[PDB]
Amino acid sequence: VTLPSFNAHSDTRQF
Amino acid sequence: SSNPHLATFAIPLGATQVPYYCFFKVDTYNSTVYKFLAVLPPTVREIVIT
Amino acid sequence: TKGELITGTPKPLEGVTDVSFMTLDVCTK
Ligand SMILES: *[C@@H]1O[C@H](CO[C@@H]2O[C@@H](C)[C@@H](O)[C@@H](O)[C@@H]2O)[C@@H](O)[C@H](O)[C@H]1NC(C)=O
Ligand SMILES: *[C@@H]1O[C@H](CO)[C@@H](O)[C@H](O)[C@H]1NC(C)=O
Repeated sequence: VTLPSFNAHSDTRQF
Repeated sequence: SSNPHLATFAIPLGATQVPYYCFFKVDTYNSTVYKFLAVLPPTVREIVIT
Repeated sequence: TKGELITGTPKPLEGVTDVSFMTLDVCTK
């Protein structure tokens, strides 16, 4: 349980 | 939604339904991105900035 | 370089957050 970071879309998780 | 870069974030909803992802669009003419602030809690009573 | 830090995706994935899990009322790690 942890509210994680941004989905980080575009270090961006998504790109 | 959570990707303003791809999804229009013009709010289609109100009346407190579903928590809202809240970001900060960056105001600088290079990489205007949306820094993820938080998932809006259903209730906010105190906010503070410094 | 391979890793889970970044993922070149055809489409970004708005909502990637929480992704948490738990077992209430259960002896659990
Ligand atoms: C956010 O709220 C939306 C509610 O607005 C309604 O749906 C959109 C698509 C427009 O057609 C608008 O005119 C409607 O009144 C939901 O539709 C949407 O699914 C919600 N998004 C999430 C991620 O829950
Ligand atoms: C944005 O950042 C880049 C990074 O090098 C810089 O070249 C550019 O001048 C910056 N522009 C603004 C408006 O901050």
